[PDB]
Amino acid sequence: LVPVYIYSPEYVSMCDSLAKIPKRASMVHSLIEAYALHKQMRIVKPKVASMEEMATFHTDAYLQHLQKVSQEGDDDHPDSIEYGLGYDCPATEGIFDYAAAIGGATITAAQCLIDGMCKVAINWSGGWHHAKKDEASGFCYLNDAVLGILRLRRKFERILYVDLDLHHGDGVEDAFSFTSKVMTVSLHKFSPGFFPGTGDVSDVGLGKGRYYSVNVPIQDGIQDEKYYQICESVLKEVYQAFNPKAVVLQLGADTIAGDPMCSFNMTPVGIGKCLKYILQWQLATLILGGGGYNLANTARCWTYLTGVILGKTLSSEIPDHEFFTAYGPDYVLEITPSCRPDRNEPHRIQQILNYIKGNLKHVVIEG
Ligand SMILES: CC1(C)CN(C2CCCC2)C(=O)N1c1ccccc1/C=C/C(=O)NO
Ligand SMILES: [K+]
Ligand SMILES: [K+]
Ligand SMILES: [Zn+2]
Repeated sequence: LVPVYIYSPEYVSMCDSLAKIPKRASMVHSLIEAYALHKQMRIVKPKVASMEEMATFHTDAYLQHLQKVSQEGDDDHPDSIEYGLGYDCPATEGIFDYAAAIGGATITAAQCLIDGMCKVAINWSGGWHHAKKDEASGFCYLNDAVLGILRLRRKFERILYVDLDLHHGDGVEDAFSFTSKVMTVSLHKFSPGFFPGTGDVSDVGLGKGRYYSVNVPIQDGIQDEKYYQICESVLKEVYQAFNPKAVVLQLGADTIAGDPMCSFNMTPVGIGKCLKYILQWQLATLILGGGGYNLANTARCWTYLTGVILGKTLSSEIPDHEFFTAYGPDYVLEITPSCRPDRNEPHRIQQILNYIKGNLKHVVIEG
């Protein structure tokens, strides 16, 4: 009945010292607390993932290296480039403990869902969708989403992964590209040179998992109304075809107006509609964060979305709390779209939606 909120103060402090999103975890929790939403959720301390648990996806070689690099530094390991630790992923001290923590939180959340403790479980500090079995990528050192999905698989036969981060959820897709037991759906920017380069609509999966990857390439400047049309259209077709028994949902807020990535023009309202549409399915649902590099906007978003999970309307005025000054100059929860044009031509969108419709026919007709 009541949603699980994965949290400890240690877990947040550990996530706070992540490069490129400093003190983001704190800000997010701090604003959730300040709207008193934790009062209406079951707060669960996350476990730390054991090596065995992390080795369910990642290779022993990779985890071992990650561990070494974490204690010392980068300077006596030029082996690091082989395991994806470059400028994109710094080989900084402590990172193995951060990984194990994050992977633990997501595993814990999936465990809560197996046990019947809740229908919804939340870990906003997760969503590291780019990490590969033996390679870090795009500031993701460990694919917590994949670990959660593998945990959920103990109870739930088919699982749906939905990735609303700006970036293509490539790590997660890759991990399940050859299976039909997990369906991956990603909406993302797809443009020459834009990371990670993958996820065109023709990306459908391989072998037994052909048609059990979905990818919606979207261009700059999309806003709430159009994104939800696209999202609801695709998710309708997926629910019918795939009939999932559980859901993992990545809600990276780097789509939000005023993000440094400066690509989509979304507000949390729009993402909320997509969230609502998944929640009405009444399935076991694991909620994850991800990207989001305007930190205040990222906290506004994920707080607002916690609201929608609980069914509460939050007040426009931002409550006073530790980080009040970051919400300047207007000190409200709502985010205003930028005045940039929507580069998504409606013909090209209709071709994309139909192509996907057709791909999902093959899921039904080959059942
Ligand atoms: C290192 C960060 C993650 C931070 N960052 C900020 C800093 C300045 C403004 C953009 C990036 O562009 N990064 C990236 C660098 C290389 C590859 C990928 C990403 C983004 C990944 C992502 O969004 N996943 O959902
Ligand atoms: K995505
Ligand atoms: K798949
Ligand atoms: Zn992203």
